Order: sequence, then structure tokens, then C-alpha cells
Amino acid sequence: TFKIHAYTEGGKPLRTIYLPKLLKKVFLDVVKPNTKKNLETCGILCGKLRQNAFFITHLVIPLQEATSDTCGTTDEASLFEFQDKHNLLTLGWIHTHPTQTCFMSSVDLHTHCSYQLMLPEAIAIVMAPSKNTSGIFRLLDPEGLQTIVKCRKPGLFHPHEGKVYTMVAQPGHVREINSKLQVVDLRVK
Amino acid sequence: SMQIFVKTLTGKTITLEVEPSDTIENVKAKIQDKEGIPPDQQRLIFAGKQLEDGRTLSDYNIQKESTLHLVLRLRGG
Ligand SMILES: [Cl-]
Ligand SMILES: [Zn+2]
Ligand SMILES: [Zn+2]
Ligand SMILES: [Zn+2]
Repeated sequence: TFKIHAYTEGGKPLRTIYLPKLLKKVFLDVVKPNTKKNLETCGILCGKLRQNAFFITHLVIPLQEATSDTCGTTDEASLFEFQDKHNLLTLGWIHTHPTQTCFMSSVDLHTHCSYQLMLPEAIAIVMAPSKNTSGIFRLLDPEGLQTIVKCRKPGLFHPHEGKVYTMVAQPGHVREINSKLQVVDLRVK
Repeated sequence: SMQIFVKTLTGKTITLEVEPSDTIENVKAKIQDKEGIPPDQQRLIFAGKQLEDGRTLSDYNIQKESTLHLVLRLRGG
């Protein structure tokens, strides 16, 4: 049985997520046509729970739309059909900032809050290819989650008071390993 | 008033108290109240189809101890 190597700010245990070290590069390769057109792209990190640790085994690129500044799913029923019939857990997500720096935006935090409420270990990977930087983030728990849950500020992109998020602990929360990765691109063009 | 279940894709099952007359939007509001997820991020699926906001549980013949499935939208910026 795998053991706990990371904790939330409130002292809650976080099970390890094993991340294929090729995932970041593969994601950039798969979404390169969009990056070239200055369009963001997102993906879902899917996997399994085995003996008290999570394993990311699939990178899923869902049906979606985008601009230079945003990306979003458009057919979650299609995504559900895949995860349900393959019995894969949602463990986090990934997206590109084609021109921007590596950080979690207002949209990113509002989105990630819900994933992290549903799975305390849920992670958000952000790729900033024009900067050759990347990051793996989560909200501060409980304080960051509380702030985002309570937030009703207008504007697609608005700031938040103080620190709401952090880089995840590595390798304690996320450990990058040499492991199998399947790509599943559900897009129709 | 009856119990229904909402199973996530993360190994979590949410238990809700509802009535057959509750609309899907009412259900999403209950999920927000209890779990903190905004309704506009929620997609609910039952017996293979995504449930429309305006319709009721009884419309989809959702009865007691039925399980709905929650898939979140993804929005990035
Ligand atoms: Cl597959
Ligand atoms: Zn906000
Ligand atoms: Zn597979
Ligand atoms: Zn972002």
C-alpha cells in the first residue's frame, strides 16, 4: 500500500499522483496546430487509483473551442462516454498559455476549485510554450478553495485577494516517473 | 421527497434530497449549496443522456435512489 508524502495547508493527507514525465511534451506536440494559430487548448488527466496512489495513464483532449486567451469544453457528454466506458478517473487537467507567462488565471482558479473539491489531490498543469516554462498547481486548501467558492466578482478575468494557489509539492504530491501514456484526442478536426 | 445519488468521475458519490418535481437546475443549485460547484460548470447525465436544465426529475423518470452522473465542464484562460 502506497503511503502519504504530502499534505494540504490544513493538514489533510494527499495521495501521490504518478505523472508520466513525457506527458507535458506530448501534450504540447498534440496541440501544436492550435498553439501555432495562437489558440489555447485544454486536456484532461485521466487515470486509476491503485493501492492508495493515483496513476495518470491517459491524456484526453476533449471537444472544445478557444481563443488566444481562453479554452473550454463543448461536449462533456462525449468526454463522459469515454471516461465512463473506460472506467477512468479525472485526476486533473492541463492547458496552454500560447503567449502568456506561466500562472493560474482567474478562469483557471474558478475551474480548478471544482475539480479539487471533488478530488483533494486534483492538479492543474499550465504550459507556457513561448516562455519555455510550465507549472503544476493546486489551490491552497482550505483557504484558497474557500476564497474561490465565495467569490462572486464580475469579469471573466478578475484578481483575487492574496495567495489563492500554490505549486504542488514534488515529488511528495506529484512524482514524475517513466510510465505508460495513452493519448486520446476526441476532436473531429 | 426522496434521495438520489450523484456519482462523480473522481470516486465520489454525492447524496441529495430532492422531489420528483425538482428541475435539473434546482438539482444543480442543491449541488452548489452542498458541494460548492457553480451550476454553470455542472453537466448531469442519466441513462446515457445529458439532462436539460428546464425539465424535471420525473420527466426523465428519475426515481428514488437513482444515480445521476456529474461531469464538469472545463474552462481555461
Ligand atoms: Cl484508450
Ligand atoms: Zn473570482
Ligand atoms: Zn485506454
Ligand atoms: Zn491559464
